[PDB]
Amino acid sequence: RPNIDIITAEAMTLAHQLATGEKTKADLIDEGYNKYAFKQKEGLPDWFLEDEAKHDKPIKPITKEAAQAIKEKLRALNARPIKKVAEARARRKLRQAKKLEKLK
Amino acid sequence: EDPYPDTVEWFTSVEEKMPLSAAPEPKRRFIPSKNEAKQIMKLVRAIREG
Amino acid sequence: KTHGLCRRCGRRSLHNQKKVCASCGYPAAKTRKYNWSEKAKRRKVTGTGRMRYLSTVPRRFKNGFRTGVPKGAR
Amino acid sequence: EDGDQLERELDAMYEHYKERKASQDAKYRAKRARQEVDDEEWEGLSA
Amino acid sequence: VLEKTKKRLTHFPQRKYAVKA
Amino acid sequence: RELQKRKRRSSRPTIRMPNRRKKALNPAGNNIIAKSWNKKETLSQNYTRFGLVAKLGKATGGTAPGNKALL
Amino acid sequence: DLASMLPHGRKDAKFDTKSRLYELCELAELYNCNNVLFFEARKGKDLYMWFSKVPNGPTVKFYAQNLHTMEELHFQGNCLKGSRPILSFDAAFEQEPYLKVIKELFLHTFGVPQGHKKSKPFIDHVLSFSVADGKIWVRNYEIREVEKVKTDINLIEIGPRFVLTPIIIQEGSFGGPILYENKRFISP
Amino acid sequence: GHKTTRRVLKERPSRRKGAQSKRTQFVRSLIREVAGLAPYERRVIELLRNGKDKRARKFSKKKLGTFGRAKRKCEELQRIIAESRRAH
Amino acid sequence: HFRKHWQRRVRCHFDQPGKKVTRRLARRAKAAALAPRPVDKLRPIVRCPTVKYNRRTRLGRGFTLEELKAAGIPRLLAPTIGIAVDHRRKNLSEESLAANVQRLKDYKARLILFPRK
Amino acid sequence: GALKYLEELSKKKQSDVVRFLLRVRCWEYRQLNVIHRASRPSRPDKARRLGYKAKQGYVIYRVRVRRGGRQLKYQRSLRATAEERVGRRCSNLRVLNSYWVNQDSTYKYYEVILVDPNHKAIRRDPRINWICNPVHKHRECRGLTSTGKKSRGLNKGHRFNKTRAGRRKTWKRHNTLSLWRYR
Amino acid sequence: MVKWPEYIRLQRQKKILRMRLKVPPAIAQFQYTLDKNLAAQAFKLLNKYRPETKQEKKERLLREATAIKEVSKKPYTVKYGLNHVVGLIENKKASLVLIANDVDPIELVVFLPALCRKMGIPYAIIKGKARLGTLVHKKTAAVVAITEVRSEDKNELAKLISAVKEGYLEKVEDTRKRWGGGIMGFKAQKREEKRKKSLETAIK
RNA sequence: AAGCUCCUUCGACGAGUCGAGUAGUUUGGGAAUGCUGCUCAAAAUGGGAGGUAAAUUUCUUCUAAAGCUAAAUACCGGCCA
RNA sequence: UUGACCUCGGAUCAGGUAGGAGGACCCGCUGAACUUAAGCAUAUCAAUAAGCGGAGGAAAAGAAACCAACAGGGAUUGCCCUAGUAACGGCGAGUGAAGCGGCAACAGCUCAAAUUUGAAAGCUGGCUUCGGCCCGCGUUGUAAUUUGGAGAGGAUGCUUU
Ligand SMILES: [Zn+2]
Repeated sequence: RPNIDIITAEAMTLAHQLATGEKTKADLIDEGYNKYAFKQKEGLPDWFLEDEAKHDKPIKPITKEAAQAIKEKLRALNARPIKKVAEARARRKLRQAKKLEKLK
Repeated sequence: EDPYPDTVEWFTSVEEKMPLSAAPEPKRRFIPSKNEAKQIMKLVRAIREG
Repeated sequence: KTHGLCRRCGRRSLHNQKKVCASCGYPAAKTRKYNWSEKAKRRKVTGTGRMRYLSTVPRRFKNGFRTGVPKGAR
Repeated sequence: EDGDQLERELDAMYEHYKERKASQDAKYRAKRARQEVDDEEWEGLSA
Repeated sequence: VLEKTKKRLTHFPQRKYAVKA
Repeated sequence: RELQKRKRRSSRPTIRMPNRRKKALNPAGNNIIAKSWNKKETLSQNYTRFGLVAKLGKATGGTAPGNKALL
Repeated sequence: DLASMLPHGRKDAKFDTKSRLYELCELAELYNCNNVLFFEARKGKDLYMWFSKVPNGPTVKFYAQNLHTMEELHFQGNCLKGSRPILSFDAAFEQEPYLKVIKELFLHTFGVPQGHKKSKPFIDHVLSFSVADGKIWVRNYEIREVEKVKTDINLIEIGPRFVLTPIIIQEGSFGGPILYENKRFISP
Repeated sequence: GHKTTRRVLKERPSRRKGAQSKRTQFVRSLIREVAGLAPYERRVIELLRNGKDKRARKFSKKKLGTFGRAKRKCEELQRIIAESRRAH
Repeated sequence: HFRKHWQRRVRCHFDQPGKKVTRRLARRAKAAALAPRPVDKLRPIVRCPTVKYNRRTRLGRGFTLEELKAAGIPRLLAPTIGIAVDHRRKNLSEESLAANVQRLKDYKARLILFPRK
Repeated sequence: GALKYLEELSKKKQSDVVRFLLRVRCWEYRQLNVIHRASRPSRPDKARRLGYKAKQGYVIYRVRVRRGGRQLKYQRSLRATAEERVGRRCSNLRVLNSYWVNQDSTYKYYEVILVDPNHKAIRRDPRINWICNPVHKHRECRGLTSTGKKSRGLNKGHRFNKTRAGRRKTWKRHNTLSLWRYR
Repeated sequence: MVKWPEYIRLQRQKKILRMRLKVPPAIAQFQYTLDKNLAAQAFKLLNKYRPETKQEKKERLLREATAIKEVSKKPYTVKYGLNHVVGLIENKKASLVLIANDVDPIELVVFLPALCRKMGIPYAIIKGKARLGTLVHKKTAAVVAITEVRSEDKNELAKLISAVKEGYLEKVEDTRKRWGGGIMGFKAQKREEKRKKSLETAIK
C-alpha cells in the first residue's frame, strides 16, 4: 500500500476541513466532481502536462493553522540548535549596539 | 465508474419521418430565376446600347 | 553640471546622468505637462510662439477650403 | 505511423530547453554538479 | 443609403400639407 | 490668452466671420408662402394672415388678441 | 437566532416567490423534516411567519413585526446554544382552540427533543408565549439562580423579542380548508 | 374605480416570447446527445440511477444555487435516463 | 449647506432672454423650412397615471395603431402628413379610443393635403 | 441552422466535447503570443451575433490577460482591458466588440472583432460607415463597447438612478447651484 | 541540437497531441473516414454534377442576352454551404451528404453526423475540405450534398447511396459511439511505467 | 420594385450570460443601489421587475446578455462679433 | 514526381492608417489630505483636488428585461417645483434621490437568429481609349427579404414609383 504524505498547504487545509466537523466525506466527493475532474493525464507528453500543471493550479483558501502545520512538519531537526539561536541573539544585540554607536 | 463511457443514442435512435419545418415552399423554387431574368435584361440593354 | 541644452525646448534643463529634460521630458514623445502649474502651462501653451500654419487655417475655413483659381485669371 | 520518433525528438528538445533554462542560474549547476546518481536507473542489469 | 430605406422614402415621402384655422 | 495677445501684437489681418447662419429664417422660392411671407412679422402673425394654424399643441401662454394660429 | 436556538434545525436560503407553497413541502421532504418555519418578506418591509407540519398537518400564518434581535447591546443576558428550554404558555393558549393548535405547533417546533444528540445537558432558559392583545408576544429569558437571604430564580431577557399577529390557519400543509381567519387584521 | 368599458386587446408576440419552438427543442435535444454531460451532471446521473434521489436534488441545488434550477436539472437528467433506457 | 465647493459649481442664467430669442428663431427657421406645415406634430389626448392626477388629461406621445385604423389614416402615411405614432401605448378603453379617433377625424376635416409633385 | 446548433453547444460549456476542445485550445493559445491575430473566428456564431462579417476589413485578434485582483478591485473588466490592449496594438482599426473564448487558471482569453475604417468596402457599406465616422475613435478606451456600458450601468430603472446619463454628469447636475435672474 | 521554428514545433506538437489524447466519440467518428474506392466513385458522380464556373455562367448569360437581342429545365448541381446543406438535411431534401473531416473550428460539423443519422439521410466523412473545394469552384467546402440528379444518373446515385451506407456506415456504426485516441507509442508507455513505478510504489 | 387586405401554412428573438456564495468599493437604497474580483454555474407555456394578508404565492408590466441615431443641455478653450 | 488547402513568414512590394498638440465643456480609470462633528470608531470633505487614458462641435444617453397601480403612461436629454420628501445615518455631524405634474425639444431604426438554392445575384484591387477587362475576397456566407405591440409564404384587388 502506498504511503500518503501531505506536504502542501492546500492538502493540509483540506485535512483540517475533514478533521474539524466542517465538511464530510460526502462533501469531499461532491466538490471532487468539478471541472478539473475527469481530465486525462495518463498518455500525455511531459511538456503538455507540465504547462497545464503550471497554468492550471486550482485556487482554494488556505488557513494560517494549515500553513503553520506544514512549517512544523517541514522544519529540519537541526533547524534551531542552541548554538544557532544564541549566535542569532548575539548578532542582533551587536546590530543594536552598532546602530546606537552610529547614532552617536 | 467508466472514465470514458460510450454514448447512448437516446435521441438519434428514433428516425423522424418529416421535415422540421412546416413552412410553405415559395414560388421561386418552382419557377425560373428572376435574378437571372434581371441580369439578362441588363446585359440586353448593354448590348443594345453597344 | 547636471543640466545642458535640450533640443526640443531650448532650455538648459537636460540632466546628463538621467538623460531626461526636467522641463519637457525630451526622450518621451509627450511634452511634460502638469495641472498644478497653470503658469507653466500658459508659459509653453499654444500661441506663445510663431504659429506658422495654425494661423493660416482660419482664413481657409472662412473661404470654405476652396481649391482652384478665380475665373479669367492670367 | 504512431509518431514515436516525433515524440522522442520533441521530448529531447523539451528536456534540453528545461536543462538550459535551469542551468542559467549557476546555483542549479552547482547543485547538479554535487548531486549523485541513483541505482533505480542502473536497474535492469541483474537486479 | 440602404435599399430598404430608399424604397420606404420612394413610396412614403414627406408630404406637403396645411391645416386650416 | 497668449494667442489673443499674439494676434493683437502681430500684423496679420483679423479674419472676420460673416454672420452666416445654418438655418434660414425666412421662406424662399416662388410659392405662395414665399411671396406672401412678411420678413418683419412673426411666425404666428404670418400664419394668422395665411389662415393656417402654427402649433398643434395647446397654448403654453397668452396669445395676442388677434392670434388665430395657436390651436 | 431562532435556528441557533433550534438544534434539530436545518437552515435554508432564499425561496422562490414564483414557486409553489407545496414545492416547499417537497423541499422539506428532501431533508427528512416534519416541521417548516418559513420566513416570507413583503416589500422588503413586513415579515410573515409560517409554521407548518409538512406531510398533512395544519399550518399557521402570522404577521411578524416589532423585531428586536440579539446582537443588541441592551439584553444583558445569554444562554447555551441548543439547550432544552422551558416553554411557558398562556391560559388563552389553553382555552381558545386556534390558540391550542398554535400551541401544539410551537411545542413541536421549539421542542428540542429530549434525547437529541446535539442538545446541551443543562437547562438555563425559558421561551414564553403570551396573548396580551389579539397578538402573540414571544420572549426568551435566561435563568439565573440566586442564593436566598437567611435558591431562587431571576430572569434576564436574552433575545428574539417579536410580535406575531395570527392571520390564518389552514387544515393542510400550505393549503386545504381555511379553519380560522382574523377578520380584524390590518395590513401595513 | 372609474367605470370604463374594458377592451379586448390583441395577442402580443412580445408576450408570446414564451418558447414553444419545436425546432429549438429538437436542436437542444440533439446538442445534448452530441455534447454529453458535465462532471456534476454525471454525478447526478449516478445518484439518480442508484436511487439517491434526495441526494441528487440536494447536490444539484448546491451546484446551481436555486431549488427550481435543481428541480429542473434533475427532471431533465431523469428523462434523459428514461430515454436512454428505452433506446437500449 | 455649503460643505462642498458650490463656488466652483454655481450657475447664473444671465442668458435667459438670449436663449429665449434663440429658441424663437429656431422655431422661425423650422417654420421657414416647413412653410405651409404647422411646425409641430399632432398628439393624442391621454389621461395622467396617478390617482392624484387621473381627473385631468394631457397630450401624449403618439397615436395608437388601432385608433389610427379606426380613424382611417394609414400607419406608414401618418408620420408623413404629420401625425405622431406611438407603438407602445394601448387603448384599454373605448373612452380613450373614441376621444382619440374624434381628434384624428377633426384633423382629417381640417387638413389640406397637396397632390404629391 | 449550424449557427443555432453551435449556440446550444456553446451554452453547454462543461460538456465533454466542449471541455476537450477548450483544453487543447488553451494549450495552443498559451503556446502562441499573448496578443495575436485570428483569421477564422473560433466561435463563428458568437462573432456573427456580435457583428462579425466575412468581409475585407473585419479581423479577429485573440488576447490573454492575467486574472485576479489588484484586495482592491478594478472597476473596469478584464474584457475591457483586453479590448484596450488589442486596440492599442491595432491603432489603425476600430474595436467593434469582443467575446470570451477560454478561461484557464492563470489567464483569461478573449477574441476581439475589429473593423478597418479606411477600407473602401467598409466605407461603401452602410451600417458600418457609422464606425467609419470619427466620433467613434477608441470606444474601448472611452467605455463605449458592451463591456463599457455594463461597467457604466447604462440601464433604465430606479436601480440605476445615479449611473444612467453619466454618473459624474448627474453628480454635477445635483451639486450645482442654480441662481435665476428673478429670485 | 538544432532548434526548430516555433510554428513548426507547434504543429508537430499538435500532431502528437491529436494522436495521443483520447477524443470524444463525436471526434473519433471524424477520425474514421472512408476508403479510396468509395471516394473515387463518389467524386466521379459529383464531377458529373459539378457547378458552373463564373466564366461559364457569364458566357451563358451572354448567350441568352444575344438571343433576346435578336423555356428551360431546372439546373442540377452539387449543393454546398454549411447553412444551406444543414437546412436541406433538416427539411429532408438531401439524398447524400459528404462532410469534410478537417474543419478548423470543428464545432461547425460535430452535430452533422448525428443530425444526418436522425433525419435518415446517408452521410459519409470525406478526407479533404480542399478536395470538396475543388469539387465546387472554391478553396474550401466544409460539406457538400446531393439532392436531385438527372434520370441518366438516378440509378448511379441510388447505387452510390447503397454502397456508401453499407460499406461505410456499418463499420462506423460498429465504432462510432466509442472514444478515440489512446495510441500510446513505445516512449509514451515507457514513460507511463516510469510514472507508475515512481508514484504508486512508496510516496505520494 | 412597394403599401394594404385575407388565410384549411408557418413564425427562428443575443451564455462563463443571468443566478447562488463570498471579498472590496460605492449609493439615500441588504428585496445587495450599482460595479469589479474569485468559486459554483442555468431556463424554455421561459426570464426580469413590481402589486397582494386576503388563501397561493393568483395579478400587473416589460424582454437582458449585439448595434446606430439629429434637437432641446455644457462650455474659463478656437474664428469672430 | 506534381498540385491543391491550412497555418506561419519576407519585401525600400501597391495603396492607406496611428502616434503629437489642445483639453473650457465631455466619456472613462485611478484616487488623497486639510476641515467639521461625535467617549472612541464609522462618517464629512468627496465618489472632490492631484495623476493616467480617449473624442467632438458638442460629448454622453437613447428608442423599456422602463414607469406605474391608474380612467393609466410610453426612447433619450435639460429647466420648474417634487424636496430638504421618501430613504440611510449614536434616526449625531449629517447625507440625500426618483415616479407623477408644467415646459423646451421631438424621429425613429440596423443586425444574429430561416435555404437565393430555378443559378454569390455581393464586394476590394489594378488595366484602361473609359466602355469594360481581367486578379482576387467570399459558401467556416458577401447581396436582396425580416427584427416579436413583429414578420414570412400564397391568394387577391386597389393604390405608388
Ligand atoms: Zn526640454
